[PDB]
Amino acid sequence: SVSKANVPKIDVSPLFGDDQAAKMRVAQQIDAASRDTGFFYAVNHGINVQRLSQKTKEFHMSITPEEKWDLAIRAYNKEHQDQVRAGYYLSIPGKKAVESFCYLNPNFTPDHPRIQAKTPTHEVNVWPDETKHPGFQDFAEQYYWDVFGLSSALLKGYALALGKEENFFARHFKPDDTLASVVLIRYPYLDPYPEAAIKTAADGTKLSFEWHEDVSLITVLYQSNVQNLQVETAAGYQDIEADDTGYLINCGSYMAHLTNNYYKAPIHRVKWVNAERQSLPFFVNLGYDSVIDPFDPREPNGKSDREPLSYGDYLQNGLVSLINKNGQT
Ligand SMILES: C=C(S)[C@H](NC(=O)CCC[C@H](N)C(=O)O)C(=O)O[C@@H](C(=O)O)[C@H](C)CO
Ligand SMILES: [Fe+2]
Repeated sequence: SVSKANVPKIDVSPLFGDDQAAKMRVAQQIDAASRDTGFFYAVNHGINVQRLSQKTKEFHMSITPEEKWDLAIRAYNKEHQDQVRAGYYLSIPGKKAVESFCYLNPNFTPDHPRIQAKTPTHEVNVWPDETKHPGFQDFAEQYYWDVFGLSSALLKGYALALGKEENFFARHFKPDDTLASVVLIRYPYLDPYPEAAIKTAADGTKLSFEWHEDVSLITVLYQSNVQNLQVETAAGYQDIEADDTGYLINCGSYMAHLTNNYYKAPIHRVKWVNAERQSLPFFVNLGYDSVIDPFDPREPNGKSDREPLSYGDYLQNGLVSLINKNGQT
């Protein structure tokens, strides 16, 4: 038997309030989760998640081939040399099932200082035609700030969990410079389902996406109700159960690094399932020059010998490595 992962449901609503003790009781749950399998579900979170899977379907269903080339990232369209991160990631019928749309900080405009300096990892979002996709851009931009809001709360929790003041992470997570991204991913139902789009793990499990750690501080994910994720433990992979009312939370490799691996970046993978579904991650990245001084919660003096890492450099290296390891998405 494949076993099932312990993924506690955590009411995060106090992290939005001023009851300091209640916040500590949340911090404690985040602590325990982070030291166990690495994942928890954030519940009672305040986001209208019914209004987000709805909009995402429509978009992926009604967007045409013409429009997808017009929006395509550099990997699909050589005319779009500036689109490395933001835009459309096409499927390849017969070969690749998955398709997606990535967007960045909406404050990234032509006269944003980092765009004018052409700093790596910063791009101006591309959007579909407003008449073919009415209200889509307004929706997506508002969603970014809703999820931004939630993540800030979560960070206050991770800060207190590690014995820090509640702004230790959050002070670096700002609307004006955050490198955070949203990805709207469609996993289609297909019949017949293409063999090239299915990978076989060392243990025989059929996968849509291979094992990895996330390139992030934390990952804040909504998914529709189809079980697919697995987390690696010493006893092997365990199933993460679906919950399409909550957010699935985990640490990325920036956290592992900062905490001297006290809070690991859990290794996980995506099982193949032939079912129509949505996966909407928000990757919680800091600013290009944000630096957190590493530390070691296991040591009485808290000291770590690890070098401080600037976030933009970590992010560039990480995104290139993911593609070289798990493929162009
Ligand atoms: C390694 C991960 S978490 C994948 N992420 C990327 O490929 C990075 C996207 C970065 C974005 N283009 C940007 O520029 O920020 C990803 O989102 O896939 C999710 C999924 O397959 O549902 C995931 C694998 C579930 O674990
Ligand atoms: Fe991941």
